[PDB]
Amino acid sequence: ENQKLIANQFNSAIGKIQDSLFSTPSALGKLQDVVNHNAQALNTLVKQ
Amino acid sequence: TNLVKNKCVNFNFNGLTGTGVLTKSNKKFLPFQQFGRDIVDTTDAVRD
Repeated sequence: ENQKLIANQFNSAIGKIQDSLFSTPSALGKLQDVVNHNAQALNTLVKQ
Repeated sequence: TNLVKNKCVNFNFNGLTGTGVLTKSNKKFLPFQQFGRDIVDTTDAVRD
């Protein structure tokens, strides 16, 4: 009975998901931290 | 000794020894500085 309302809410939430990631740079901090840790370990090893 | 480029050779540029391939660079050095280093402090460019 509320199929259209639920569909509109889902579409709006999916649209806002892109805004919460394109505007917030710290949202993907985990993968970036992993990459930075690996790169920093390699840099420390090569600087030793 | 004559200069050889694009070939793995043992080079000695005024006491700086090593092995590597010499190629033409687009780096604009300053007259007082002779050789260049990257972030990991490895020699990546030299002057003749």
